[PDB]
Amino acid sequence: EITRPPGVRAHVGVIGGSGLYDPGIVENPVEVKVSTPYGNPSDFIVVGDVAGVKVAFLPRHGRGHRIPPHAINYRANIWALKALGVKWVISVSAVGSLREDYRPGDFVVPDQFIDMTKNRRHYTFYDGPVTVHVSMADPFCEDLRQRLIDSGRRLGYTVHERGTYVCIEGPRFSTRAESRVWKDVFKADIIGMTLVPEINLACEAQLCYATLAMVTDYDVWADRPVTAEEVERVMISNVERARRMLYDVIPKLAGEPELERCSCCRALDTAAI
Amino acid sequence: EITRPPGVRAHVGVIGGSGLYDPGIVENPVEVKVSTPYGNPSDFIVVGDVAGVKVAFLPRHGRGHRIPPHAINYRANIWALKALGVKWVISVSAVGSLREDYRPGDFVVPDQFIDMTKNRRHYTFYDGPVTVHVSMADPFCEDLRQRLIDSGRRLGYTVHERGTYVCIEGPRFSTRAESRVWKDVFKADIIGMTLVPEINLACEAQLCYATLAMVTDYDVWADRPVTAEEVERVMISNVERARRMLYDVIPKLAGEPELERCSCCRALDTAAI
Amino acid sequence: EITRPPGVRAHVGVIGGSGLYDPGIVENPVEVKVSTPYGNPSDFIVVGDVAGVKVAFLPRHGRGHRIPPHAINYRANIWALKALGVKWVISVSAVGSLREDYRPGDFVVPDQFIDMTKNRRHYTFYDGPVTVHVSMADPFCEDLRQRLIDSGRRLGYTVHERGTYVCIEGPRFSTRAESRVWKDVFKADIIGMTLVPEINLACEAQLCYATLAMVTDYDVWADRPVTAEEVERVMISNVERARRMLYDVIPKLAGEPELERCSCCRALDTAAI
Ligand SMILES: CSC[C@H]1O[C@@H](n2cnc3c(N)ncnc32)[C@H](O)[C@@H]1O
Ligand SMILES: CSC[C@H]1O[C@@H](n2cnc3c(N)ncnc32)[C@H](O)[C@@H]1O
Ligand SMILES: CSC[C@H]1O[C@@H](n2cnc3c(N)ncnc32)[C@H](O)[C@@H]1O
Repeated sequence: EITRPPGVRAHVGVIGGSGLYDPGIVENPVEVKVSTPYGNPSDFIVVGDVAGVKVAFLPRHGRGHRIPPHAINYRANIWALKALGVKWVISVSAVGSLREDYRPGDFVVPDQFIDMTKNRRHYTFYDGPVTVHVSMADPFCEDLRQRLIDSGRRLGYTVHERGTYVCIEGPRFSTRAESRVWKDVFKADIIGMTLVPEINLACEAQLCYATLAMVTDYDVWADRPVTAEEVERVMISNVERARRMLYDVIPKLAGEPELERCSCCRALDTAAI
Repeated sequence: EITRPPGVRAHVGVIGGSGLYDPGIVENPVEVKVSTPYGNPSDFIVVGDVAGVKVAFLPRHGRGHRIPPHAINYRANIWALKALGVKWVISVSAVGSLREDYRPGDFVVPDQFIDMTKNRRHYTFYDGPVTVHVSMADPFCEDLRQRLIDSGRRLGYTVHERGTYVCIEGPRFSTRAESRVWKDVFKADIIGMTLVPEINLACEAQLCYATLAMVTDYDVWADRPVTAEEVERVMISNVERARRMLYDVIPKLAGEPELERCSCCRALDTAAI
Repeated sequence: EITRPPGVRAHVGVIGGSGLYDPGIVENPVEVKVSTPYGNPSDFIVVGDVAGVKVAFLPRHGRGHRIPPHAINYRANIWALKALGVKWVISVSAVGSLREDYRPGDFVVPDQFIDMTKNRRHYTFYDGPVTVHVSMADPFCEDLRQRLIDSGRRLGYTVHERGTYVCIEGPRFSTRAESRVWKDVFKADIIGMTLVPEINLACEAQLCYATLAMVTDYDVWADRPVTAEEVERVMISNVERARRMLYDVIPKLAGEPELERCSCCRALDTAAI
């Protein structure tokens, strides 16, 4: 509703995860405060231009990685992006791998998820009196997924074209027994802590949201179990590749998502009672 | 404790789910306010007669479906019914099916459940100093289950005589990856959002509680994934069949549940320390 | 920070579970109040001597079993023990068995866990601005596990040397359908309600924590499902065996945990960003 400075708008949102605290990519950056009914977003939103397209960047953990996954104000974050007018949201995330062939340094563009969080407090914007139950059979925006895959291929990076993300609560990493369940029983491919309820809220807000995930580790399955320092080090080492992909894809997002390839773009039509 | 009007009592409770906001079935209806230590129940409770048996009706979502599953005051709802003196509780619910032969329009009388909720805040009435751990191996009241099955058969409707209900958090529906876990890994039969913690609280209150579920959809497994509008439309289309079953069964509930076929009727005897 | 009386310190902590409300074991007991940023621990901590080693005893449920698993102030409990200077923490717990050969009366020293809680509110001490993600691949302290096993063997008791503990929310026990998932799908060995987030917090506080579990029941798999009264009766019947093990092991804990056999002893080195 109210922004400071007033009148700011953007077309593409980028939510940065681990290792991605500054835009890097935007020209003419302005830091913006956006009012939300839920209090503060993770940080200021930075708005600027990438080759003529207006981009809003939000670090989900805040500058300096001040906010762990369970403490993020997901409602405020998504409300703020919607309020600026964005239609496309690219999430950049660090994930662990549960399979040998999804190697550290590879990108993954997931197509499914399993929610094993428990402590996120709000999993929706809609608490009544209008009851909303969005369909999320195909939870990610296909239009954006396909563009991410294409960019990665063009630039010569390895991009796995599907994957099931298991979202765990944290902040601790999984035990060996848990990780065996995720891998062998649920047949998940990658694991992270931040996707839910971010994706749920993006869908309810009728945004075209997709995740560009970077594999940073093999969970508990290597000679060395994952540590936080390893994840951070691998993301910071590879952030330049993520930046190059963003520069490639963002100018192609000048238009609007195709309705037929955006499962959530009209989510509320059939979902509200 | 206090009711307005004062002195109202009932013997059978009916909790209405999706599509069932008005009693329809009761004669001489009075709307009743029942004090609870937990604040407001979902709506007024309507008390009236069905062939000489006093019935209390509560729409779990409120009139007009104002309250989504995660926001329902389950403690207030069950406390209010207990306070009016009910011994039997029939829950009417919309569920999805995870198997081909449980078809939209069929009734199911489940015998088991798996709780995959996360955000319901209170899963018990007992927070100390008396610690209560009720056994729920067989969570539904067999006496009532059998009467529901019998009524359905007599009226010529399809009633599946068992089923495992997986209760998910919502309000979003399942992803395809989640639904595969519910179906193929957990081997659940039907899926819904409202059973837990309603059933837990009913058991702790020593009520004979059973669910009459109506299949409204096949989850994510049909050419079209479930939508909220579909569920509502199917329930409203079939509400008359649910009403006929209630009219048949309620007069047979004039007495008391048989202790040997009511797992929760003396739950507190062995459960409290 | 502040204790009353002032200046009290201890080297070994014992957290008592079901049936273990009084130390029994300590000489020269003093009841101590320990300030925490999270309010009251479950009860006074009792500090005393066992053969020259200072021991702090805390009943997790409080004296008289006043606090159910979901209502325990886990943060306060672990903070209070850390504040007194303890390096070793022995947890004594009642568990159910999901396998025929883990029989009521047997001890188990688990090596893994699966967290299926949902309502514990805080799963960490670290909510920002320093983000902490501890590795818990091997969640228990091996040094202490091995000493517990050794003591049990020396005293002639049956001690199972490994096991996966599934932690459920409660306070109700599992349905038959849930218990089949824990046993047949997750391949867990034992089940309880109190391990999480106690273990998570112990690890973050860099303590050497292990569980000595006593099997009290076979969950839903016997002619009689578990009841709370059965669990309490079996623990109180066997508490003397648990006491004998504590007297044997505590004097051997005069020193410090071996770093190479204490996965959490330097947890924060790699975990904090
Ligand atoms: C900076 S370390 C913490 C971050 O690592 C991400 N992540 C990376 N690898 C894993 C893993 N194996 N399991 C869970 N989350 C992980 C999570 O989303 C979290 O925000
Ligand atoms: C009116 S649409 C929402 C309701 O649908 C019910 N329900 C119907 N089908 C499903 C399904 N496939 N998954 C989950 N809940 C469902 C839930 O209990 C919820 O209150
Ligand atoms: C005194 S009865 C309740 C206690 O029993 C323990 N427990 C014993 N058997 C089981 C079981 N089968 N399932 C869950 N918890 C159990 C739990 O940790 C809880 O604190």
